[PDB]
Amino acid sequence: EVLTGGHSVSAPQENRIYVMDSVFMHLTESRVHVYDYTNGKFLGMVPTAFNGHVQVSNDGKKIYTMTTYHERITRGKRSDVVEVWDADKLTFEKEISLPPKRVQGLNYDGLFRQTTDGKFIVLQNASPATSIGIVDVAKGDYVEDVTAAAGCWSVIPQPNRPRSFMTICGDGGLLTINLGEDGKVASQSRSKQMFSVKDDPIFIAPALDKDKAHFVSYYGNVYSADFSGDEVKVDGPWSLLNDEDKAKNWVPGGYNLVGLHRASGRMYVFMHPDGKEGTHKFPAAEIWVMDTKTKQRVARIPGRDALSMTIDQQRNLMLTLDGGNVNVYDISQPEPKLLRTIEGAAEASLQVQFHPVGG
Amino acid sequence: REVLTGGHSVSAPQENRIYVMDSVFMHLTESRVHVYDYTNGKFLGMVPTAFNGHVQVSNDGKKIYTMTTYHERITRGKRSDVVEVWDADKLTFEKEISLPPKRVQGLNYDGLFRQTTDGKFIVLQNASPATSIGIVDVAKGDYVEDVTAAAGCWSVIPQPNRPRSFMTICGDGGLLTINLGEDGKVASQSRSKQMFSVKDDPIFIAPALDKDKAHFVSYYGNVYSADFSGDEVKVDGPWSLLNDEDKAKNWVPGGYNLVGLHRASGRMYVFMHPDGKEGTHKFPAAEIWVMDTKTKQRVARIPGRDALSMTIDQQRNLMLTLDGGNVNVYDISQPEPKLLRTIEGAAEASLQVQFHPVGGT
Amino acid sequence: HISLNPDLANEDEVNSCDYWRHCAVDGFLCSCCGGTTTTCPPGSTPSPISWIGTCHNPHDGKDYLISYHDCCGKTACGRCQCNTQTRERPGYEFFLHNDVNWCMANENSTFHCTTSVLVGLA
Amino acid sequence: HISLNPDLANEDEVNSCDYWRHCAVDGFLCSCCGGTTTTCPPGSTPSPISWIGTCHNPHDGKDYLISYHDCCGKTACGRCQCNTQTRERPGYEFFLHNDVNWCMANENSTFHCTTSVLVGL
Ligand SMILES: *[C@H](O)Cc1ccccc1
Ligand SMILES: *[C@H](O)Cc1ccccc1
Repeated sequence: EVLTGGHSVSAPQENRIYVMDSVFMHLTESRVHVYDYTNGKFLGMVPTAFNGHVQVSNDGKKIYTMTTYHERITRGKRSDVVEVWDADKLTFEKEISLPPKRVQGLNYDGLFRQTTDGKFIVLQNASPATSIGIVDVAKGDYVEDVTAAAGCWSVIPQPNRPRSFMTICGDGGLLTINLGEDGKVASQSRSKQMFSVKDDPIFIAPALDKDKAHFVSYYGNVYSADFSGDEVKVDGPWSLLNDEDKAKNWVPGGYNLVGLHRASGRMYVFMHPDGKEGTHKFPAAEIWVMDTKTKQRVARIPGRDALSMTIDQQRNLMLTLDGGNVNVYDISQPEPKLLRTIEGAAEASLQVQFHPVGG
Repeated sequence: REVLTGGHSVSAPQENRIYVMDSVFMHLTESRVHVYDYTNGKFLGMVPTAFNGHVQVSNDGKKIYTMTTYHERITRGKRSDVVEVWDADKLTFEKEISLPPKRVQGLNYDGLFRQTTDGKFIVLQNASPATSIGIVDVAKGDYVEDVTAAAGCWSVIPQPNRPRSFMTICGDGGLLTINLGEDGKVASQSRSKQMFSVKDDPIFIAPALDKDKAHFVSYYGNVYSADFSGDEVKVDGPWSLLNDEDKAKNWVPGGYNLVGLHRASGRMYVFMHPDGKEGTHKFPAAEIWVMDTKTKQRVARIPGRDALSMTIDQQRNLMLTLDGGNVNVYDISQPEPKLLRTIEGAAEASLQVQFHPVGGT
Repeated sequence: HISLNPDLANEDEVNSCDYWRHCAVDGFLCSCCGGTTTTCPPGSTPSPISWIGTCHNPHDGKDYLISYHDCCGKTACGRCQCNTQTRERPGYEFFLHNDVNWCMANENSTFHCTTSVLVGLA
Repeated sequence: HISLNPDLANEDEVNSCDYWRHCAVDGFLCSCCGGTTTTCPPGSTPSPISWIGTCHNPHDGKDYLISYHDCCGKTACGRCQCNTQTRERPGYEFFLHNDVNWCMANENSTFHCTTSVLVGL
């Protein structure tokens, strides 16, 4: 026998999920673990140094990471980068230099995103002044710094436009940025106030439809941003809660805590009872399933202490993640059905993502 | 009302301090040294040591020496093997000394990263995989050169009765002695007669080190010695650790830094386990045996607490043992050791603990 | 009041995530990491910036402004991890947010530990 | 036949530290890490050097030389850690010794996982 390298991941792209392991206890050795959701098999990994973030290219061909190096880890010159990796060979291809202010923080989806057309990576900076950085993937260059987004946070791509995204601002409204084909800002707009920052703060995680996004609040309200037109129209609140729910102080909690099943309009939200100040990141006691058209709950199931989720539209799946274990659910019908749990998928993960299949 | 400040020194005095080298094998690129107070189990600080760090304290107790490997992008880019000099009281980085890119990467046996008795040279093991010993002039901050004469040998046993001499164990079953000049280059060398059969009675590399002799235990529970009181090393053994009852239950040594010598008494400490056979030489200790090296008799046996590595302090008459995660502190001023406390959760994956030096001139 | 002076308190009390001033900590308490509530462990560097929390002191009945400064430039301490969230808000209220590394602007941004510095009455 | 071809055997058997050819592994089994017994996980690089074990095959009753080549250049796999020591010897018999990183000579020496390559009888 002879040991060989150069091999590709053994399972098809459509089976693959990406568990971003912060390894917070040893945060300089964060990594992405690649699993097959159909059988729980470990398929490989991508090292991501200090507090890595990850996404898969919309065309499914590449993995993008964002990380920070120093010449001697704990001393020496800093290099913030995006790396491009081949998705099948799990090999490094290209480093793209960033200014030394890429967001260091927990793995909310909205900190490291891409345009719908896949041509630009859109990432959050904090120095601690905030701005949004644009990377041209083809050119391998940082091409734009959106200072218009100062005082805003996170990136919500618009799936109905090729190079548009929104961010949540300190006024409780949204800033929309439309990039040109060069990755520079081509236009922008600001919505009216959607939510009261002080009185009903929203979680940043969107329940994202093709042409609208829903957001849940610390107190269990729902707000929406409709981007069917060039100007975003905002609305809300409606309550997730009926009177019985209110009596037991049910509120949302988690990190990447919501999801939307686009074909049905069902929104999935992690909820826990006995809500009060300081419980907004509590593990889920339940997952609630909301009909966003009727603005009413349709189902509730045990939450398995989950903190983060993600949805696959085309296979009608939901993953949930409790920090270490990934639960796989069929959401083809209104009540989710638990298919399996992948134990020990990470030591400290708050983000799981499917390999894109939609092109 | 309050202001957060840095620049502070370790809160407990040097004589209270121990160093637990945490390989963090599960995340080996973030190895580190954990500094503890052995008198009360308090965590005092830490020194980051990147990929598979090794550590020692300067003989004069002023500095911590680490040895590690960096790459420009960790898993890719140019390699830099280094020794780093850190201030012991401030736990701050002072100096990097460049090594050739072949410093030993491996588990934390003491003999892979040592220093001459006079403290002037760091003496470290290289493997490319060809083996050689590297010499670092600490004050100059220079790598002197490779001791290529040590090819086919392994590990560094300083001679405590000479200022800049050490030995290494060679594949012929003998010892090579290297004597350095004031510049750190080899001034002379000598090779002993065969001490042990590599095939039939392999020894553990960890020495039970006296001022002028070293004892070694074997996979089968024999003891060998190398006496360096004269100008050439005289070798001897085996004598057996085992009596008939011991042999009948197949007691053998096991562990990593698995032996120690209390120099004033001649007591040798060894981790042992029953039902020995091929493949059990790194098993956790079922017991610690205490041997009188003069009488060649066992004088005590106590529970092993699954320990794998130990260290002895001659100045306070102490033994630490370490099971990978927890440190046990023993008083060894009498033949039977007395357990004082256990420091739980000192490391995730450590095979080496060391005292901060007190005295020792 | 004694409740304002952690160095006079029992170490087990201050090293607990339930200690009143640690009400918005996401990190390892520096007092468990070889430092104290207001001093970085040896060889780690205070952050010049921080997230801020308002914490209730049940011992004197008053509310206090706390600045959560990190100590930086050493790898994760790993001891006394807390994740408390009283009055913590998302990144659109950036200086009330604790899911970001407040070592981010240090000479070396590696996160070591966090603490809770008393600013004054809220 | 079957005892010499792990790709055809039961994965739960091959991914166990008790599998006969893993008799001197100090590391994470590559077959648990997205690879197989003789192939590196994607994006990790074989080591050209190794420690060697002599392992007993309990099916055919013969002893075989196994070469423990590492896969390198990715951070620790963390799965199926083994620490078996049959016929392992200290560093003065260097190529029988498994307490050193057999990735030490690779372009990137970061240790990912260990493979158990069958050399022959
Ligand atoms: C303390 O600074 C919070 C934190 C969050 C994410 C990464 C590192 C530190
Ligand atoms: C496998 O190469 C053994 C090993 C030992 C010590 C560090 C890293 C790997």
